[PDB]
Amino acid sequence: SVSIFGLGAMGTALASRFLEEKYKVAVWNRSPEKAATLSHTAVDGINASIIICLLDNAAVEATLAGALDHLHGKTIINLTNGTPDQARKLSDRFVSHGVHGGIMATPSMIGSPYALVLSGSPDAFKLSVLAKCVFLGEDAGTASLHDLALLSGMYGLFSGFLHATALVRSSTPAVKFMDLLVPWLGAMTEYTKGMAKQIDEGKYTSSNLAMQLVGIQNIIDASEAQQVSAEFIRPMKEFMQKAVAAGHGGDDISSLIDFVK
Amino acid sequence: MSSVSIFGLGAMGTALASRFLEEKYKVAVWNRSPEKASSLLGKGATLSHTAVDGINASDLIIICLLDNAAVEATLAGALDHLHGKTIINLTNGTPDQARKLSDRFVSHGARYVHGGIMATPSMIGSPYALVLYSGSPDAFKAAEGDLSVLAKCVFLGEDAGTASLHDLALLSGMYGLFSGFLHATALVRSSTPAVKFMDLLVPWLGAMTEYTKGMAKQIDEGKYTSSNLAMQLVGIQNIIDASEAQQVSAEFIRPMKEFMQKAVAAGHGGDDISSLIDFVK
Ligand SMILES: NC(=O)c1ccc[n+]([C@@H]2O[C@H](COP(=O)([O-])OP(=O)(O)OC[C@H]3O[C@@H](n4cnc5c(N)ncnc54)[C@H](OP(=O)(O)O)[C@@H]3O)[C@@H](O)[C@H]2O)c1
Ligand SMILES: NC(=O)c1ccc[n+]([C@@H]2O[C@H](COP(=O)([O-])OP(=O)(O)OC[C@H]3O[C@@H](n4cnc5c(N)ncnc54)[C@H](OP(=O)(O)O)[C@@H]3O)[C@@H](O)[C@H]2O)c1
Repeated sequence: SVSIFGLGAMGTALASRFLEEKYKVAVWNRSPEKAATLSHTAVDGINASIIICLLDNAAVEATLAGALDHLHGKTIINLTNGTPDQARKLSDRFVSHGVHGGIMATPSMIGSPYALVLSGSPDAFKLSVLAKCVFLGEDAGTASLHDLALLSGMYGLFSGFLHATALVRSSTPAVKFMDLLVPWLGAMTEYTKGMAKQIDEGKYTSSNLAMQLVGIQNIIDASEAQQVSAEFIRPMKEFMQKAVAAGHGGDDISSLIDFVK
Repeated sequence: MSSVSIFGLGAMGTALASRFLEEKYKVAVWNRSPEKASSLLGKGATLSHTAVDGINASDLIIICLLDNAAVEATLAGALDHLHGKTIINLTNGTPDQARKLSDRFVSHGARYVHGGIMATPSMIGSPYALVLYSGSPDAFKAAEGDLSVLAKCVFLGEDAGTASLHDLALLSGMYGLFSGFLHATALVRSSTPAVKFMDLLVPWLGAMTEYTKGMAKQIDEGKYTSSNLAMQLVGIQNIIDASEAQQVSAEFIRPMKEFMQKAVAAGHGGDDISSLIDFVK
C-alpha cells in the first residue's frame, strides 16, 4: 500500500505505474480528477498508508500542515524538485514528528528503461517499478543538488537548441535542421567528456578562447540581423572575456571552469 | 599532381595545410607572419612571399583567417590577378560578411564559395569532420574532389552566406551545451567529481537531445501542447538559489529564466518549452 500527494503530469505518471504493478494506491490533490483510493483530506491520505510529488516544497509544507497529528510511523519520499537546503529543512521538520528523489525522467519515460531517480534516511530507503534507483548518501539534500546540476546542463542544451533553431528558421525548417544539429550536438557532447577530465586534473591546454570570442561576436551580430535575441550566448561571452583578460587567450574552453564562481 | 594554395596558418589553416601534404598535393602556403606561424617547407609546402605569389600558386585557393576583414585586407593587393581562381573562404563569419565578399571577389573574375568547418583542427581528415558549403555551385562541384580530403562536404544553396548562417546556428547550440556543462559541473564539483558525474550527465543529455527532435516538429507546425513552463520556472528558481548557496554563478541560466517569464506572462503557463521559440524573435 502507498499514498500519493500531487496529481500533476508527474504524480499521475507515478500513480498510473504503481497501478500497472497492482499496488494499493491512495491518492490526493488540491483539485481532484483521478482515474485508486481518493483521500478526501491530507489527514485521510496520511492515514491511508508516502510518495509526495508537487510544484515546490512550500506546497509540501502547506498541504501536510493540517496533518501535524498523524505523521508518526510513516516513510515520506518527496520527489518534489527543490534546493538541498529546502530538503534538509523538511527532513529535520518531519523527523521531529516521527528522504528525497530527483526524478531524472519526463512522465512518458516513467516505467521505461531510460527512467532514472537519484538521498536521506537509508533505513527507510532500503520504487524500482518507476525507474533505475541510484542512492547516494544519508544527506537529505544530495539528490536535489544532483537533480538541479543535471537540469542546469539540460537547460544549457535547450538554450542552444532554441537559439540555433531561431537563428535558422528564416532559411530552413527546424526538423530538416535536426539532420545537422543532432549529430553535431552528439560530437560536442563527446568533447565535454574530454573537458571534465581537464576540469578534474587542471590542464586547460589548447580552438583558442581569443578566436572563439570573435566567433561568439559573429553569432550576436548574425542574431540581430535575423531579428533573433543573442541573450542565450551573452553569459558565455562574459565568461570568455573574464578568461582572456585573466590570461587564458590561448587556452581551451575548459579554462572558464574557475571563472564561474 | 593536384595543386592548392592556402592563406592563414593558425590552428585551423595548418591542420588543413598538413592534411593536403599527407595526401601528397602541391600545397602552397601564406601568412601575415611566416617566421611566426611556421612555414616548414620541411613537410613539402611552398611559401608564398606575398598574397599575389600565393594567388598565382594555384587555381584552388582555401582561405582560413581570424575574420573576413583579414580576408579583404590580405587579398586587397589590387586583386587584378584573381581572374579564373576558385576562392573557398572557410573563415567563420556572418551571412552578410560572406555575401559582401562573394560580390567583391566575383567582380574580379573569381568564383566564390564559403564553408563553415564543423570540425576542430585534430578532427580535420577524421570521419566526424564536416564542412557546410554555399556559393557558386559550378566552382564547388569541380573542387568537391580535392576538398573532400579534409571532411564530409555538405552543399546547401547558391546563397553565398547560407553555410555561415548554419555555422553560427550550430555553434549557438554548442555554446548552449558547454554553458550547461560548466554550470552543471560547477554546481556539483564541491560534492562529487566531474568525471563520475558525466556517468549521469552524458546519458541524460542523450535523452534530452532526443526530446529536441520531437520539439523541432512542434516548432515547424505550431503545437506547443503540454512538463509545463509554470513548474520549470519554479525549478529554474531552485537552480539559481542552489547556485548562490554553493558560491556558483547562475548567469548561464538567467536568459532562459527571462524567456520563460515572458512566456507564462504572455499566457504559455501550461505550454511546452517549445513555446519559447516565438519569444527569442
Ligand atoms: N513533467 C516533467 O517532465 C518532470 C520531470 C521530472 C520531474 N518533474 C517534477 O515534478 C514536479 C511535479 O511535476 P508536474 O510536471 O506534474 O507538475 P504539475 O503537473 O504542475 O504538478 C503540480 C501538482 O501540485 C499541485 N499543486 C500546484 N500548486 C499547488 C498549491 N499552491 N498547493 C497545493 N498543491 C498544489 C497540483 O494540483 P492542484 O493544482 O489541484 O493543487 C498538481 O497536481 C515538478 O515540480 C518537477 O519538480 C517534472
Ligand atoms: N580551431 C577551431 O577549433 C576552429 C573550428 C572551426 C572554425 N574555426 C575557424 O577557422 C579560422 C581560423 O581559426 P584559427 O583557430 O586558425 O584562429 P587563430 O588561432 O587566431 O589563427 C589566426 C589566423 O588568423 C590570421 N590573421 C589574424 N589577423 C589577420 C589579418 N588582419 N590579416 C590576415 N590574417 C590575419 C593569423 O595570422 P597570424 O599568423 O599573423 O596571427 C592566423 O592565420 C577562424 O575563422 C576560426 O573561426 C576554427
